[PDB]
Amino acid sequence: GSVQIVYKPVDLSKVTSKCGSLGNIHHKPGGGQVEVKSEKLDFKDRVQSKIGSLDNITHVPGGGNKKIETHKLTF
Amino acid sequence: GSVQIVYKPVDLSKVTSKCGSLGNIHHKPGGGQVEVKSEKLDFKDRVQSKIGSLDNITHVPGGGNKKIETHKLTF
Amino acid sequence: GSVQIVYKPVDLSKVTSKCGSLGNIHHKPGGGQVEVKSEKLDFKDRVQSKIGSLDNITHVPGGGNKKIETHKLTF
Amino acid sequence: GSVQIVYKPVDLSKVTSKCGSLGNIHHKPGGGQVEVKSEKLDFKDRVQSKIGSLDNITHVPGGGNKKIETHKLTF
Amino acid sequence: GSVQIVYKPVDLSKVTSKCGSLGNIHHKPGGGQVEVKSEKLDFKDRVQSKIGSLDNITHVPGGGNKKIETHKLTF
Amino acid sequence: GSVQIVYKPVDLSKVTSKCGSLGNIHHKPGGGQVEVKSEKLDFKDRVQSKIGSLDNITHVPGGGNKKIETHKLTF
Amino acid sequence: GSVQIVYKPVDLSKVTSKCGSLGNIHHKPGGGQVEVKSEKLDFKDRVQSKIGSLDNITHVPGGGNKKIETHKLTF
Amino acid sequence: GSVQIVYKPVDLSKVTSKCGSLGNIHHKPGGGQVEVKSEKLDFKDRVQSKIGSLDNITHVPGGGNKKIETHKLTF
Amino acid sequence: GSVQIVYKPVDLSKVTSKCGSLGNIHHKPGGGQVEVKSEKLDFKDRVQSKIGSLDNITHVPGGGNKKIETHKLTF
Amino acid sequence: GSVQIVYKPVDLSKVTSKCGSLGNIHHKPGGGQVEVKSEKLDFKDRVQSKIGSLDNITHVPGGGNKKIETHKLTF
Amino acid sequence: GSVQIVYKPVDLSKVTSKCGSLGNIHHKPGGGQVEVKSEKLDFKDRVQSKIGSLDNITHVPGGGNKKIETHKLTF
Amino acid sequence: GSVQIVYKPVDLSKVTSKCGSLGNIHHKPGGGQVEVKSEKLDFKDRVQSKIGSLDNITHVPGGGNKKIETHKLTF
Repeated sequence: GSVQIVYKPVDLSKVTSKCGSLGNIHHKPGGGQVEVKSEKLDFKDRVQSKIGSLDNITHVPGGGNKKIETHKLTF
Repeated sequence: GSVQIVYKPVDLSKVTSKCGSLGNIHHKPGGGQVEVKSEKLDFKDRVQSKIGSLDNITHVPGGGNKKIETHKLTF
Repeated sequence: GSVQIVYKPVDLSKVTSKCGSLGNIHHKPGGGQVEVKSEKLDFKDRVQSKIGSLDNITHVPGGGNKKIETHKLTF
Repeated sequence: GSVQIVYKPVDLSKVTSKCGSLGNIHHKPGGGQVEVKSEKLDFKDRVQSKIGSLDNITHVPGGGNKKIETHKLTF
Repeated sequence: GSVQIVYKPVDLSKVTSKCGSLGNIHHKPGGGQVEVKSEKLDFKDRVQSKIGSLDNITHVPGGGNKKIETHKLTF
Repeated sequence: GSVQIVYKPVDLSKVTSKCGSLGNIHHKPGGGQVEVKSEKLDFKDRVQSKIGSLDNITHVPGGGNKKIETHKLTF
Repeated sequence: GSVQIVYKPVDLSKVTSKCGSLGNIHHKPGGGQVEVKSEKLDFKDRVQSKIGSLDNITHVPGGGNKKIETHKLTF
Repeated sequence: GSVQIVYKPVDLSKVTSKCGSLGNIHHKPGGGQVEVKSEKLDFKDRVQSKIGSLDNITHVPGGGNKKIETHKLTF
Repeated sequence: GSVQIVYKPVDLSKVTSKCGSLGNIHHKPGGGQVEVKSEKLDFKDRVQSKIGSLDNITHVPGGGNKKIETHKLTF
Repeated sequence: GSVQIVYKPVDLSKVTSKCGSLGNIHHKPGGGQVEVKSEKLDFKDRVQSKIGSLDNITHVPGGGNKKIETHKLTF
Repeated sequence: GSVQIVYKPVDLSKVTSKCGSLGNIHHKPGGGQVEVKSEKLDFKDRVQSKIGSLDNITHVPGGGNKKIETHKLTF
Repeated sequence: GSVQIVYKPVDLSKVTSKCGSLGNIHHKPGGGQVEVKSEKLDFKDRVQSKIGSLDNITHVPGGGNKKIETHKLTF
């Protein structure tokens, strides 16, 4: 008498992660038409101002891919 | 007498995550038509201001992919 | 006498996650037509102001994919 | 006697033209769920056919911008 | 006696043309789920066919911008 | 007696033309999930077929910008 | 007993095909009698015109002859 | 007993194909009598014109002859 | 007993193909009688023209003759 | 005193003669289809006969062109 | 005193004669299709016959061109 | 005193004659398709015949061109 065994599992799967700011930004202040223009700014004590500025702030403690796998046969 | 065994599970799945700011932004203040223009700013004491500014703030814990799998055969 | 066994489950599934801000933004204050214009800002004490301004705050815990699976045969 | 003349017409206009195909289309045939599917096509003699398709062709004669202007002063 | 003349017409205009294929199309045939799928095709004599397809062709005469201007002063 | 003349027409304009194929197409045939798939194509005599395809062709006469201008002063 | 067999089908045919442009055309513009003639032609901008012309273009994939024949005797 | 067989099918045929441009054209512009003649042509910008011309082009993807024949005797 | 077989199929046919441009054209522009003649032609910018011309081009993918024949005798 | 003479008559005429039988001849008796052919003719004594025959008889005196002309100047 | 003479008549005319039969002949009797052929003719005494024949008979005196001219100047 | 003479008549004319038979002949009797062939003719005493024959007979006196010209100047 006799025995015959074949053992061969297969993994062909695929996995993706994408994280953070993935978009697009278009910013354009003051693109007008004017004949005569005049601007006068006067700032004194502990003043703060932002005029036509852009701040992009991104951080990502996230995001890993992880796998644990175990195979065994005994006879 | 005889015995015959074949063991082969298969994984062909696919997995995706996308996280955070995924949109698109268009910003354009003050793009007019004017003959005569005048702007006068006078700021004195502990003043804060924003004029035409863009702030994008993004953060992302998590957003990962995790798999655990275990196989055995015994005879 | 004899025995004959075949063992092969299969996974062909797919999974998707999309999380956060997904829209599109269009913002455009002050794009008019005027002959004569004058603007006059006068701030003394502890003023906070925003004339036209855009900010996007996005944050996203979780949003991930998790799978656990186990197979055994005993004969 | 004396004379003083000042001559200054001004143009501050804007002009735009957009021509052709600008719209939005969504088309998605046959995207179902079924256990067993079979298809059996047999086309013999001078046959014309279309299955799940879209046609886009564009001609633009027109759509330009034109201006003519004249200025005269005689003393 | 005396005379003084000042002559200064001004142009501040802007002009734009966009012509042809600018829109949005989404097309996605056959994107289903099935266990068993079979297809037999048999095309014999003077056969023309389209399956799952999209056609894009563009011609643009015109779309241009043109300006003519004349200035005269005679004393 | 005396005369003084000042002559200074000014042009500050801007002009744009864009012509042809600029829009968005998304095309994706056959993107499904299946366990068993078979296809059997049998074509004979004067057969023309398109399966899953996309065609792109562009011709542009015109789209140009043209300006003519003349100035004359006579004393 | 006895048998005698004679087998002789006969074909004496003729077959003809003529395809495309076979007809008769007479064209003869401007063939007159005149004492004095003068012609002034002045074309500026994006003009198309025709005077006294003839167009001949021919496509023929078709028009062939085909025959299939089979003979069998079994004793 | 006895047998005699005679087997002699006969083909005496003829077959013809003629394809494309076979017809008759007569063309004769301008053929007059005149004492004084003058022609003045002034063509400036993006003009196309035809005067007294003839165009001849031919494509023939087929027009062929084909025959298939089979003979069998079995005793 | 006895048997006698005679086997002799015969082919005496004829086959012809002619493809392309075979017909008759007569062309004769301008063929008059005149005492005084003048022609003045003045062409500037991106102009195309034809005067009294003839164009001839031919392509032939088809037009062949094909025969297949088989004979079998078994005793 | 003085005398000034110029003498120049001009001939630009054209003349044509065409005379007789103006065609081309096509003749084809007996081109039929028949299974079995037999025809019976019995002529004894001084018979004359014509069957399917063509006689073309043409003759042309004259038909020519003649011109006679004379010039003189005397002083 | 003085005398000035110029003498120059001119002939630019043209003359044509065509007479008789100049055409083309096609003759083809008896080109039919027949299985079995026989014809029976019995002619005995001083018989004349024509069957399917072509006679073309042409003759042409004259048809020529003649010109006579004379010039003189006497002083 | 003085005299000035110039004497120069000019001939640029042209003359054509065509007379007789100049053509092309195609003759082809008896080119048929037949399985079995026979013809029976019995002619005895002073018989004449022609069957499918071609006779072409041409003769042409004249057809020529003649010119006579004479010039003189006397002083």
